[PDB]
Amino acid sequence: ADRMSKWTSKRGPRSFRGRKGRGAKGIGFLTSGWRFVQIKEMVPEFVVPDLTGFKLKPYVSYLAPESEETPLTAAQLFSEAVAPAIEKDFKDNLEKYGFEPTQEGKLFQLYPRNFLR
Amino acid sequence: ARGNEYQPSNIKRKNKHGWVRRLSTPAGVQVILRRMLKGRKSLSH
Amino acid sequence: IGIRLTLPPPKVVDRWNEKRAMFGVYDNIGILGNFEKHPKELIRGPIWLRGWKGNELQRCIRKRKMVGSRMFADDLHNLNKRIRYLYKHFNRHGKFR
Amino acid sequence: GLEEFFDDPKNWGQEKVKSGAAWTCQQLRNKSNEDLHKLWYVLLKERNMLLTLEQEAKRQRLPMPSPERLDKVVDSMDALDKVVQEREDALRLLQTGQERARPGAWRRDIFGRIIWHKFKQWVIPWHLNKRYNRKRFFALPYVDHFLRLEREKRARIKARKENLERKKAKILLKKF
Amino acid sequence: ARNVVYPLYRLGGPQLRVFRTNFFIQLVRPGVAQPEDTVQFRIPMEMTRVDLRNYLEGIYNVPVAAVRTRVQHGSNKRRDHRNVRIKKPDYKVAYVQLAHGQTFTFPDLFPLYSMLEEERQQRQSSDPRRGGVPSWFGL
Amino acid sequence: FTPPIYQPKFKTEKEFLACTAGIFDAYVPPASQVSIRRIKDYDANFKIKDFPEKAKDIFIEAHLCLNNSDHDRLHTLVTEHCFPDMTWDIKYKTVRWSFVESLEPSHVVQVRCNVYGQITVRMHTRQTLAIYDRFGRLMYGQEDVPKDVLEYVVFEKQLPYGSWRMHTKIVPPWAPPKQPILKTVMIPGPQLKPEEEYE
Amino acid sequence: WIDGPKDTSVEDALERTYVPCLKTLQEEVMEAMGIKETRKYKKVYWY
RNA sequence: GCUAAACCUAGCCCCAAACCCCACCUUACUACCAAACCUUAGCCAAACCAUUUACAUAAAGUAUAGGCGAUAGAAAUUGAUGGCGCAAUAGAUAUAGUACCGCAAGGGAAAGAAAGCAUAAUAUAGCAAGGACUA
RNA sequence: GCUACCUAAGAACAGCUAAAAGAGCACACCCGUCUAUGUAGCAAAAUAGUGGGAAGAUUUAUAGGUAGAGGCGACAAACCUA
RNA sequence: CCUCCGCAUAAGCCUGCGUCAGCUGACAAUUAACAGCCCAAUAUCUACAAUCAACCAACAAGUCUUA
Ligand SMILES: [Mg+2]
Ligand SMILES: [Mg+2]
Ligand SMILES: [Mg+2]
Ligand SMILES: [Mg+2]
Ligand SMILES: [Mg+2]
Ligand SMILES: [Mg+2]
Ligand SMILES: [Mg+2]
Ligand SMILES: [Mg+2]
Ligand SMILES: [Mg+2]
Ligand SMILES: [Mg+2]
Ligand SMILES: [Mg+2]
Repeated sequence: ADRMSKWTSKRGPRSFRGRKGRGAKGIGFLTSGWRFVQIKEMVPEFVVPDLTGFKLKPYVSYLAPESEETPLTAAQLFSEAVAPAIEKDFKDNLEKYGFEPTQEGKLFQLYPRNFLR
Repeated sequence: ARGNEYQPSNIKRKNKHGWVRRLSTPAGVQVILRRMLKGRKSLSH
Repeated sequence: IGIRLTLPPPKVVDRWNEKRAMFGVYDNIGILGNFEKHPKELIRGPIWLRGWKGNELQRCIRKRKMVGSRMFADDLHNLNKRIRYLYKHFNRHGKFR
Repeated sequence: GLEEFFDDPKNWGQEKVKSGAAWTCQQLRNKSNEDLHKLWYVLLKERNMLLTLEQEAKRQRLPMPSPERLDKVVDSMDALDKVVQEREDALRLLQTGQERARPGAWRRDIFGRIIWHKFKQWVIPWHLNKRYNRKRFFALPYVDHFLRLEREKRARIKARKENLERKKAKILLKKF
Repeated sequence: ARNVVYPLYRLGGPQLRVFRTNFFIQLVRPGVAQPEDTVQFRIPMEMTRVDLRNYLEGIYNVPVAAVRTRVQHGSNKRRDHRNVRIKKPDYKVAYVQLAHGQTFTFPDLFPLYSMLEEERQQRQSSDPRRGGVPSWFGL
Repeated sequence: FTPPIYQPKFKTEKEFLACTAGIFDAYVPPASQVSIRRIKDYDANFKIKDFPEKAKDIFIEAHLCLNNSDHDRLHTLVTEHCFPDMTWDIKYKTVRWSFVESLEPSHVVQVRCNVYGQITVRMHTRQTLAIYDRFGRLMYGQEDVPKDVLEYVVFEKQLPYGSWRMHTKIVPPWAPPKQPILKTVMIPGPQLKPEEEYE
Repeated sequence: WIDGPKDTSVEDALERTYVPCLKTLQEEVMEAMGIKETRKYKKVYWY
């Protein structure tokens, strides 16, 4: 009778409560006998770096100078990453400079994005 | 004797007045459209 | 108790603002301008009753005729219902025949 | 260690904790991808500690010591995320020309509204996907009247807003 | 990670890796007595117990022996002045049992006005013998 | 049969600084040139040999303001630290305070010192008091017969636009008792709980 | 101002370690951390 | 002297102008398995009802139609930002399509800034007053 | 989601007597004969007692179906959200 | 002194007599083994009730997969 409260897994009968989840991403599948097979590759692996010797800190000293925000753009990145090599080879086949015709074949495809965060 | 005509069951509620059943027919889609036009917070049951 | 207990804030009317001061100018545009323009062309208002007058039934018929296609859906429905009702009232009700 | 979920023991009970300034987007833009990767976890550990402090302060019904550092950390993490997203977007635009990381398409739903349908990842082609084919991405003619009604409701709201604004301006001019 | 589309895995594909974790957890004092090796966390609803185990073992190098979770329902009973229900958020609670006999106990966190105070000192309350007569006057 | 009609539930569910704290250095009645300079350097115009006249004028004028409850002027005439004392206990009662010629000339006693001035002035004047009730019946002091008043008045000043205002009157312990009150008073002893006994 | 134990020195915060590259943070960090992944991401359908 | 009384802008009305991250059709808001188009009717008027009626200007209510009756009805041709609005029972239903009511479709609010009593019960007799009276 | 009927797959029916029962007495359960109370009620049809059936044409949970000149009906013009 | 009462499950409801301080607010809480959420397919298979299933008694003829 409650139309306004959100529908969750706490509400329906046993079947409803079992079937609905809370948004947690799937980790494996269900075989015969409702035995859950967890796929290792489906489990997010946290790639945590080694922080030993790291100098950066959660906060920055107020003594740092103010600066003007300059959001990175495709043009700026191209100028700062490809333009030097292009000039040096033009004065003297774009894959040599970095461009890849297609994202297929890469582990981290830029579109459709296939990596987390 | 009377008054308790509502015997709640979420299965019947959803199968009878749910979003899926509303969209299952053009008449139900127009029900949803009317609720949307009126600005109902709850479009379906 | 249907009486306010304090004097209302004073209402100051500028009888000599531009609107009042120039009110009525060009009402004789026709007879003083070789009848190039009729005074009714000075009337600013709804397109369907510029330089025209009628009772409510005639007004509604004219509104539907002239801007009915541009009316919102429910406004037009209300206008059609009003025309129907006014037709019934003016043609079937009343003291006189 | 679990001690990383709490501030330094010396700071426990201090009415105030002195903290620096939140990382700015411009400051972060100068850091490498590895440096940002490590700073993300530095900030994450700090954020977890601060959230633990907030919850324990609520539990003890005491004010949280220097709550502003939680805002600073959240802002720093948002700036780091924005910088990384900017780099990824620039790279994607260069290599593919796509302005959006996720595939999508403009589609007219069953209610006649134009929506940006974001695609989902499937294993079978769409023409075989039964659940997908149940979903309707077209509006039948009976929806046109409701589309007009919605448009006119929007128009009425807009007209009321504009007239109210003009009347308020007139009142202001009369007042001054 | 949360609020992100997970790349769909197919058999033989690469391991799913998250580099900048979006999950932020809180270590909370239990409301009831817990075993010495149990640590209570408040977790994002989208985080699995496997994710929490890997999270604690990778970011904090905490040896985790067991993880259990439950979804705590936040009250929807409170109503604002408009009679509209105010929903306290639901949240996920995790109980983490540490490994190798390791023990944890929640630490004991939390272990103008001058003029007002000194004026309160110098109130000079009226004496009963004064009978309400102002004593300020020198007569 | 006609069904009952329920009325809406909402109808039946309705429910209902320029002051200091006291005295920096209390004067004890029976070398302050540093403070004199410390006030001169900030005021640029002052005369100790003429201050007593102004202090007396301010004192008398403020006491006259008390007569008519001129709180607007009293706020400027006395410090905020003093105003509650000046005007609290006297609320809802008429005072007929008046001044008569002084007995000895007023002279300064000592001065000290974000920065707040402080001047102690000794006065031995003659005054009249008559404090009434809400109902206009005398309760303190004859209105006609004057009394001699010895006061050690401490003025405080703000150091940019503030002036010298009454801050606090120092009553020495050796001062004579004030005037007796017309009405008698009862002073209850220690109230006893059921289990307690008087001793 | 005195830096706290959790405040970066100005020189550290200003050091420009960013080398504009055509690599995503993910793949750059994979190289830096030496994570080796040979499995190829199987193609999926989007719609 | 209690309860109360009052208030003025929150907004609205009519014109003119202008064309206006993630999740979700499965039990919606749930990461991931092999098919549309088709006369409106009737109330109502005809004092019933049955054909019928009932979903710029001027020509003209004319020609025509019509149980030739109720009534219906052309064309050729002619050429064309404001408020003697509302001001919280009004003006939008609107503080909100919320609360609340209903299984559902659906219905749908309220509100913000005198009366009644008490001071002081009551006196033969009566539409409660009037003529009066020193009363 | 009541109710009428139906579909699918479930469940309940003590004890005694009798023997494979639309069998007897009688619990649970279902019903509602008669009386009293209640009648703005505990209740927009209830309570107490009394009474009928109680291994069957029974009762009953769950999900599904039949829709308004229609459905459904062991025809009472009964029921289809008081 | 009283009770076809009580405890669980289902269904339903959704925090609705836990703590704290002033009905309101804050704080806490239900931890999977129970239960739900299943099954890789193609075909081929599967006459012989149940009723303590053994006699006895029938008719209304009754959830029945391996390569
Ligand atoms: Mg039922
Ligand atoms: Mg669990
Ligand atoms: Mg008729
Ligand atoms: Mg024509
Ligand atoms: Mg209103
Ligand atoms: Mg009165
Ligand atoms: Mg039996
Ligand atoms: Mg029998
Ligand atoms: Mg029957
Ligand atoms: Mg009959
Ligand atoms: Mg009959």
